[PDB]
Amino acid sequence: GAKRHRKVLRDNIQGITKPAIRRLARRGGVKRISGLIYEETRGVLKVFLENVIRDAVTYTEHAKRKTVTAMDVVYALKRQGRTLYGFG
Amino acid sequence: RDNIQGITKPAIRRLARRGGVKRISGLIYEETRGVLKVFLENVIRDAVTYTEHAKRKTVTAMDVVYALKRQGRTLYGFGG
Amino acid sequence: AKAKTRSSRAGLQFPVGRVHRLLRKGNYAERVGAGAPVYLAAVLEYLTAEILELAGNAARDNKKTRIIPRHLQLAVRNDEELNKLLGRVTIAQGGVLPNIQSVLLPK
Amino acid sequence: AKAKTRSSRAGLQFPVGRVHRLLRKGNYAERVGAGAPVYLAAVLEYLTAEILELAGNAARDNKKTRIIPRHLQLAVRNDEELNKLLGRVTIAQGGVLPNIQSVLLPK
Amino acid sequence: TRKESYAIYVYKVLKQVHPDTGISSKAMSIMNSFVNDVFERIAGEASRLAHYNKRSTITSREIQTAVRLLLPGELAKHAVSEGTKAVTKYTSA
Amino acid sequence: TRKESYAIYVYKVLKQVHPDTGISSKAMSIMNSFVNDVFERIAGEASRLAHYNKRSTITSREIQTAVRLLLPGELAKHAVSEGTKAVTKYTSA
Amino acid sequence: KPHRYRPGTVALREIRRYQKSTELLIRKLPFQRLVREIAQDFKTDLRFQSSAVMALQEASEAYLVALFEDTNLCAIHAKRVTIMPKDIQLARRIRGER
Amino acid sequence: RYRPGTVALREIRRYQKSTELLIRKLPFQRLVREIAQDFKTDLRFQSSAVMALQEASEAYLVALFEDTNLCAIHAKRVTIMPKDIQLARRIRGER
Amino acid sequence: VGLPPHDPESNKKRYLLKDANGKKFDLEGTTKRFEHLLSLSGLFKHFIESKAAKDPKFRQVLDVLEENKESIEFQFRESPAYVNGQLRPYQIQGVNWLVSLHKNKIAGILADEMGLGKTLQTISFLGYLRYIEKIPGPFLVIAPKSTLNNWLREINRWTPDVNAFILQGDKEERAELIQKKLLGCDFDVVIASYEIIIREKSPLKKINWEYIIIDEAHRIKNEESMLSQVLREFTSRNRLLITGTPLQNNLHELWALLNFLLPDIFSDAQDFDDWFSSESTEEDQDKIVKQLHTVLQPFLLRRIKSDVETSLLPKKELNLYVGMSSMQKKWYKKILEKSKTRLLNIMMQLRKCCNHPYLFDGAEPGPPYTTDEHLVYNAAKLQVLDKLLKKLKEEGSRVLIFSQMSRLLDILEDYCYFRNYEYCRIDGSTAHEDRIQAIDDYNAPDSKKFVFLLTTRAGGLGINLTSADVVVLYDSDWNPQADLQAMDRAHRIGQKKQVKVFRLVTDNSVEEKILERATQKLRLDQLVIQQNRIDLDELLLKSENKTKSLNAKYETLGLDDLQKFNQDSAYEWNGQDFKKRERKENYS
DNA sequence: ATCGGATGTATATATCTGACACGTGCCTGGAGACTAGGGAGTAATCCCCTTGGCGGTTAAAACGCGGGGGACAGCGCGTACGTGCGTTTAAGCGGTGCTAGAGCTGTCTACGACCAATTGAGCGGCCTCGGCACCGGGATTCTCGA
DNA sequence: TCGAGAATCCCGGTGCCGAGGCCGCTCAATTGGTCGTAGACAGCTCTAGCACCGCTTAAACGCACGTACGCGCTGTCCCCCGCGTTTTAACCGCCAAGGGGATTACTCCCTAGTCTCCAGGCACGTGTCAGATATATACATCCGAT
Ligand SMILES: Nc1ncnc2c1ncn2[C@@H]1O[C@H](COP(=O)(O)OP(=O)(O)O)[C@@H](O)[C@H]1O
Ligand SMILES: [Mg+2]
Repeated sequence: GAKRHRKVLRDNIQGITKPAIRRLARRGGVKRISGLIYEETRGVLKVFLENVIRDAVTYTEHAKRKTVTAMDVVYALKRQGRTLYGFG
Repeated sequence: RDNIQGITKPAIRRLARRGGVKRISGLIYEETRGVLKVFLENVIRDAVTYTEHAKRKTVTAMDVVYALKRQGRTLYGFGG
Repeated sequence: AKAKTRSSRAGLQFPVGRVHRLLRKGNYAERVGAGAPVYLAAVLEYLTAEILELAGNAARDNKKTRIIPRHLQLAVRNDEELNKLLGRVTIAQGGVLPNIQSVLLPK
Repeated sequence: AKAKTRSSRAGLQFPVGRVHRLLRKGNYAERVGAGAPVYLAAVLEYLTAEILELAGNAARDNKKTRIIPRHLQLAVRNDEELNKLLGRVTIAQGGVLPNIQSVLLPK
Repeated sequence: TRKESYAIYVYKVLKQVHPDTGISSKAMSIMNSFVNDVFERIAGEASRLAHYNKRSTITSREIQTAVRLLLPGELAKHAVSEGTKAVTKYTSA
Repeated sequence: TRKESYAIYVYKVLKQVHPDTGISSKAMSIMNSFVNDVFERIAGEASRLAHYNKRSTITSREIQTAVRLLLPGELAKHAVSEGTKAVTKYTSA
Repeated sequence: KPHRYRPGTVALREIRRYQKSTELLIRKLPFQRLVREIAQDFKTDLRFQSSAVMALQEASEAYLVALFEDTNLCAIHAKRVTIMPKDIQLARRIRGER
Repeated sequence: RYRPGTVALREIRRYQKSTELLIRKLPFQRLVREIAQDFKTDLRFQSSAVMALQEASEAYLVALFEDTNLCAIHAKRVTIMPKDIQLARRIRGER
Repeated sequence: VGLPPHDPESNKKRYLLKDANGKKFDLEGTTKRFEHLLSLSGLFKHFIESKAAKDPKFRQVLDVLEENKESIEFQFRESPAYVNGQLRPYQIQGVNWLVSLHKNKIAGILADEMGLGKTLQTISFLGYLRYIEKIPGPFLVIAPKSTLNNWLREINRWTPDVNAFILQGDKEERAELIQKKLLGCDFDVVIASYEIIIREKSPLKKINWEYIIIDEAHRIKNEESMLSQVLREFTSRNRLLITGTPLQNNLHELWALLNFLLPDIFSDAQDFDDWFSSESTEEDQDKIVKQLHTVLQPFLLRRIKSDVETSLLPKKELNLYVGMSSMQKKWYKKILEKSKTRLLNIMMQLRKCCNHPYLFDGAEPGPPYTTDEHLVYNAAKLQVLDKLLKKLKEEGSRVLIFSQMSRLLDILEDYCYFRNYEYCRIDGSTAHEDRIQAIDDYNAPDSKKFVFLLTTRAGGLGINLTSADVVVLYDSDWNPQADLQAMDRAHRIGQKKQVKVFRLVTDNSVEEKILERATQKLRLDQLVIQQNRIDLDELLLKSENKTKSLNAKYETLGLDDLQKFNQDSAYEWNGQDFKKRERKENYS
């Protein structure tokens, strides 16, 4: 019938699917996984990204740019003590 | 004789309580001694290096402050 | 004319000539702007005011009229943002924030 | 007169002129001694040679004649003091050292 | 011999906030060391921030960005407000 | 424009240690980052060492102390030995 | 009857697979959507490179893998082989970012 | 006679409330000089250096025992055992 | 007739490329073709003076061609004897042209108008190549997936004898086809698709391809198209390109297609580019045009319907310069000036509001959400749409609506349900069986579907809508041919009634900007390729004037300024110059 | 269950006593005034890379199921830990004895900065082929109910 | 209760695409002059750091009882896994556009650098009061008997 109000599902953090959590877990080395690790993991990942992206955007602001370039992200990760080799 | 045994049983007990610990195994004392020894060796090595550079032969508090800062654990107070 | 301090023009309390001198003879860059010492002095003063306000609160809460290191360390640890700023900082002669694990309490 | 590189006199393989320039236009200090770039270039070259040798050994163990970031991480994480040096470092496209906890192995 | 210190300035601010409160000496040293530590943190971040942009001057913008990067939460908000206010009042005179 | 790099020098060292070997591009980028990072750590620590002692120059002793502070264990002594060798050879030109 | 592996074997085969490979484990577009959606907050109208997003994904996956290793150690330490949220809270609280 | 587990909590209050040092002075100073005896012989210490060392040692061990306590509780216990130190220290990041 | 059979053993000595490394510059063929080239016209040397300074080998190439400085072909002017049918004259003319290119050791793009039966020309020509030239195979064909079946349906229609198959299906069935037939060498012509070609490179390289046909040639424009990259490895004798119309928007396109045909003439881009835009001053631009005509005349074949067969009421178009509704005004302001929306890439955002504001977040009030007059009440394009739609309905003309964004198609779905019309939608996400059923139901001789929606990008496929007579288009496209084929969908061979295009246009919005750019590109195409051969009435009258003004403006402008494409910022819109804290109560 | 008992803790008061807030004089560092020069601002240009949309292949994710093994609760037991009392030994404080070790002035003088020149080392852009990835097939091996 | 079956390592042939080699062009490293000034060195003073005795006082050591808790066993049941089926949505290929990122040139304002001058801050006394400590009291809490 009257249909113009199409919405989006799996908003954006549900995009980190259950099997991706499992794959990361296996590379971590775990064998059995409970049912409530998925929500907890999505929470922790979202927090980590918030911090790093905030610093990257600050660097981008300062240089008067408008593109978050890779070297900004490297700088932001470095500022948190998570140095990343391989991107400059 | 046995300098690290100078870290008595009750002193470790006091530290454990100030950490919030109620009951203690009998084997904690030896491992606490080991952990303390490793921490001290790291810090003292870096402090001695710093005093080597300046040609002195005394380790002033400010050198220890620098060494701790380098280890990743600042110490407000003594320094500055 | 008579000398009128840069601090007074700023209206701050922390020095600006001293901050200028340090920023210059500290090898941070080749040239130090004119406004930078003003900004930095204001920020340092603001942080000091926060720490001292909270610490004095705590000191009054113990019927004492002097911030001692225990009060500084207690005020710092009670707050969340200061506790995050000074996360890896051990304040000498501070102590541990009182805390008991609930499971340990008798029943 | 003929121009003779400072690297050749030192005998190293990294550039001493470039290290000199970077030490100078880097605001580390306002004077850079003549013999500092030499000594620094030697240290950098030693560390490079060490990690590259370990990486090449790993590559040959994997029956390859190139070095890929996986071999770099195998070399770094298999060694002990090199692992401490690159403690907080993430090597992109590295991978993980194979490791399964003993408790999880079947009986 | 001259050991420079932020003793008198800290004490001015303390008299400003808690007018009838003192401060010990160990507390004073801790506060001075705190001021120096945060000073070098901000200055070093501003230095690196200038070098990244191939820039050869420590303006007030670099100080502001270093404040935004080190201070967490609304410490950042209030501190940038304070700095902007002071620099404006300065330039006006 | 003109991006400086350590790619050629890393290749010369690699041909010295493992003559019949190569290196991919990503590995070279990683090695370049590693070299800049280690240079930055050593130079920053030597800068701080000079400042701590009122010196104004970064001599060889500052680099040696910094490398003895950063590198752990066996690496420290081996690198110190080889740097000292190179300096003597260069100064006895 | 059909061949059906006993519970536990396939998990170990997967652990071997993923500790020996080296690719990425989270899909690209879902992660990029997440990054841009997060970054809408701090500054509107931002545009990213591609290397920026790849660097973010590298750091993210490395962080999560290390967290899961510490989680597994905690779970084993309690006489279990199953990881539950309490393990993750404990791991992060110990690490120092509660 | 107090039931077991009573005096422990009052100890915890006593010590989580105070600020002093807990390790004796001379045993720690002897330990410091003995450890330093290896890196260079014939070495002197200014006393403030030893006080700094003791403050750092105290704080490190206290935080270590908090994390040990959390690990013990997480395994449904109130007794701390060496496996708890090892777990806490490996998780923290020095193994 | 007169050929060896499909003995796979016999074929394997011809299909497979035995010398897996054997590949040389082919100096003799290069010289022969380039000599004939210079013979017919002389400017072609302009390539060699440059590429010879570029090439040490073209030193001696130029030398060899420079020391020196069956008259009538088989005018096959009949319906081919072996093809079981009849050919209308220009078909035979194209066949003769293809043969003539074959003889001169070159080949040319076929670029005739759609519906002219180009693939019939291609099948006839390949059959000529087989029966008369005693060469059975092989050949390769690349087509859009949709027409994969048509190629075979006509291969097995005119020339039944030849063998062909498709690499249709997923990995296992394609793989067994590979191993059985393809590497078994049991064919004469293959039929793959773009995706297949990119996905079956390793086997398809192993064949001494005789030609490489390509339906819908214009897919090869970006010379870094990985499809193009792949096709530069298939060793072949010559090539062939079929496209309804080349030279879509830029001129660099035709150089790309030429690279595909003859990479040993058009081998460099700088010469083409500079020779073309080689008159900054504008007195010799007509001479440049005549030069380009005398350049591309041999290679390219182009035909028009409007001259090969009439019986086609030509079409007519109107560009209804509609105004802007009120909330459209406010939303345009909000977008231009200004809550996660990611307003960046705004020229798309403007095309959203400029068609319907409801496309945004909650422009329509609610919840609750209700379908009523408030839809058309405040969307100017939709207002005039309803008006003209009623006028058509009382006359009773089936209507086809095209759009760029399917969200507007959904809005139209809602509005159509509101107005008691039976609609039919074939969007990009529709399933194939649903697609064919929908188009058949609309094409049923007794159909009540007043409206047939579809996006313009999806409209270029082999779908046939000769049934209707109005093809109203909301928004003009960036590529004028992109929607021109869409308009052609209803004007193909078979439509009798006049087609009545209604490309809707807004005023003062970016719509005029986009329309101007599209007109520039269309004029460029026309110049380069033509010479080779509230009330509806008041708005109608107002709009049929400014459109005349615009076409008059672009009717004669310099080639230079025609391609300059001034970056007139749309950021004017009547004037615009943009684009304490918590304290603990007690510390006891 | 409650209560009375015993123990430990929070509270009010007097005393000191050692550190803090104050006052002074001196000097060195900050402010006023001025000049020169070069860094950064601001225009203006080019084209590289980003932004959104679309379509087709194909693998991954979502879903439901059947079943077993592991997470959790309950019981017993026995053992190691806590509490409290008695003993003893070491920390801490003080005092003897000495000298080297670390912080101020004044003079060179070698060495690092600056400047001109000029050449060669290094960087970018363009090749070609060999090392790696892909694939197919075969023997090996580990798992799991008989 | 070993034989069936599914996953794995090895070998082999082939394709392909990224590393390595060559070649020109430019700018930054080397030569080579000069010359200032950091710092190295040798006076100075002053004061904090190094193997022995005596004494007080409490914290560490040692020990016995009991008890509650850590550990092991059993059962239970229900959550999580392995698997087969179906949907869906990455991923690659693609189209369009313009922003804005990086570059260049020129002027001027701002900043370093010098001179001059004086006042803010720093070290040296100094008095008195905020907090520590001891005492006695009130009260809050624990714990075993009834
Ligand atoms: N004998 C004939 N002569 C000319 N044209 C024909 C003949 N038979 C069929 N055709 C038409 O020629 C068309 C060939 O396909 P065409 O529509 O030209 O493909 P495209 O759309 O790619 O140009 C067929 O669709 C068919 O309608
Ligand atoms: Mg076709």
